[PDB]
Amino acid sequence: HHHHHHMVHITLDRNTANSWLIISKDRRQVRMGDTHQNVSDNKERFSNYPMVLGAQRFSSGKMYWEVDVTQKEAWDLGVCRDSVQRKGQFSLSPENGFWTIWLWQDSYEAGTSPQTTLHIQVPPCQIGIFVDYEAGVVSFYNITDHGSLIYTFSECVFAGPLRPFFNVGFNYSGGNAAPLKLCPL
Ligand SMILES: O=C(N1CCOCC1)N1CCC=C(F)C1
Repeated sequence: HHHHHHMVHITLDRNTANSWLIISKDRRQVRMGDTHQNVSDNKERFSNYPMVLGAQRFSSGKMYWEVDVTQKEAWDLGVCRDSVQRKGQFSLSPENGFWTIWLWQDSYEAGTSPQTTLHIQVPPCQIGIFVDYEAGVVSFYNITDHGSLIYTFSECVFAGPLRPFFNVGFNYSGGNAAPLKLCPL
């Protein structure tokens, strides 16, 4: 791909984080803590899952960023509406305002309803995310495999401002403690 020139500097919004998350001082890394992180509750925090939003809001144009997923067993990545549900149980789908992919139990899937099997020969260590607001496109790229396409959501109906979306996943296995990291430009 040739989307790298739309690179944007994403930072994580502490106020939206699940209360177990630990966000680095530079707001560029997030991981699952082993306990509640001693923060107050608020209506923005994702309550049921280890999720957090980027601070940036996008309503036009083309945007690109990269995320490091090295040695994780489970995670979700993509974008979502600013107005997504924060409390209780929900599925990741475009109907619920999410455009995402994930790793779970050794398979990669796109967050359609129902979910779509992805075909990845080279397990990625870094993921590129491209959003074209006007075109209604969200695309995912395998940076480990020379930028190869993973998945494109087209005919997207954003229906609001978009925020970068992250899920570090649970760590029931003891093998998923590693952080998500926003990679430098
Ligand atoms: O219930 C948990 N868990 C963490 C410990 O392991 C069990 C699952 N929480 C609270 C709700 C959302 C979270 F991210 C963390």
